[PDB]
Amino acid sequence: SKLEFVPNIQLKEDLGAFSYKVQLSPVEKGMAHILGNSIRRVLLSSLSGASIIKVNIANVLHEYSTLEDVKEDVVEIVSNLKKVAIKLDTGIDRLDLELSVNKSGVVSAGDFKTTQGVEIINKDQPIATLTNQRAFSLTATVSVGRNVGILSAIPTELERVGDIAVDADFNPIKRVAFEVFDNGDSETLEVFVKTNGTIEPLAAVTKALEYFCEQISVFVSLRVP
Amino acid sequence: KKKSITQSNELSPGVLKTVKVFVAIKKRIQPGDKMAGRHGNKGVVSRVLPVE
Repeated sequence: SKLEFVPNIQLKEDLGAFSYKVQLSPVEKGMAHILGNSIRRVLLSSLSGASIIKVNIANVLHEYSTLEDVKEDVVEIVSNLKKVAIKLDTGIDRLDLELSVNKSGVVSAGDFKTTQGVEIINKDQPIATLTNQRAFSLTATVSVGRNVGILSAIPTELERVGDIAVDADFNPIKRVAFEVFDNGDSETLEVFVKTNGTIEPLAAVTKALEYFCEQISVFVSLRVP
Repeated sequence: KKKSITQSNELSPGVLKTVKVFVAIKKRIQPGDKMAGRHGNKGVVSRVLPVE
């Protein structure tokens, strides 16, 4: 036949907020819907990320607490430390961020001390509001992991006295779709990915395919390892 | 703010001190909990499906 197509990955159409369109141009006329489904189902379930897993505010003992001059309660601050999109580097795997101010306005996500390796993606994410001038300090802990599901999870052991546990959403992908187009003797797979910002579309989709191939590679031998 | 009866009451004659303790917990929805809408339709949650 000599009609062996092997698809190549591309990044047509960078659109929207954090929305893109990956594309796999030469596909072998039947194998495209399989790849669309496997990509959509592995992106939305197996990708790893980083998030805040524990916080320690200074003059605060528990979560059902309150600070002076601050317009929020700790239950509402720990709720904003969940929308902070962080981007770790290669082999850190764990670290403690630090925040400390003495201003009199909206504290933001941009106010974390500049650690190397960390990078906050959404910088105008409100964290707290100080209505009068005062000193506001907290230490968030960042970790890597994936959404392993509700029951099985990590209990997030606490060490100091004011430690509060935050439950993280590690996956960076928010919404996937796909489509398949006809070319004649080949087809075009077209993926739509929407991320939070801490990963790029090509790297994401090739990580998905790496996972899927490592899964498929057990049926080529019918052997355990 | 301190003008009590040393217990803000008689403290149950025969009893010296009464101490109270408050405990708070957060509860997520799970299979078994009952849900409903404003139109007369109720039902019990059977499964939490993954999103894909």
